[PDB]
Amino acid sequence: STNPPPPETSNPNKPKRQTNQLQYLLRVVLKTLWKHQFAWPFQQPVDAVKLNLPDYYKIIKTPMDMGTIKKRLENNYYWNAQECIQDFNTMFTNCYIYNKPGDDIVLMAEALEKLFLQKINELPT
Ligand SMILES: Cc1noc(N)c1-c1ccccc1
Repeated sequence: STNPPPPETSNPNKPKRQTNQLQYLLRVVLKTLWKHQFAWPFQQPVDAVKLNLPDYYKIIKTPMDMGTIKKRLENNYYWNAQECIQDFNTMFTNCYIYNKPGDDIVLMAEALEKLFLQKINELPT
């Protein structure tokens, strides 16, 4: 089954913004999570062809991944931290929707989500 086009990482109709919190989400939150041993499945859009998940995009209609989020942050695509946080949460939720409790990929998402929540608990002012 085909992959859809990946989510946009720029949008000229959308206003950009740089905030201390968005800087921090890239420099600290994203870039540290990225180095985690369980980060690799989330560093690019789900390749449903390669992974032999032909029903992935029949189920997941708002795909998200850290590769896309990283590019969005580097673009200053977001208006605020909450928009970016929402993308992280979409990424985790997608994983829990498509997969089942106890699955290896779910254990990976669960661990990353905990680390993510740990790091966004306190943001710059
Ligand atoms: C990401 C993701 N979301 O659902 C999966 N099965 C995966 C995945 C699982 C194993 C390797 C790579 C990706």
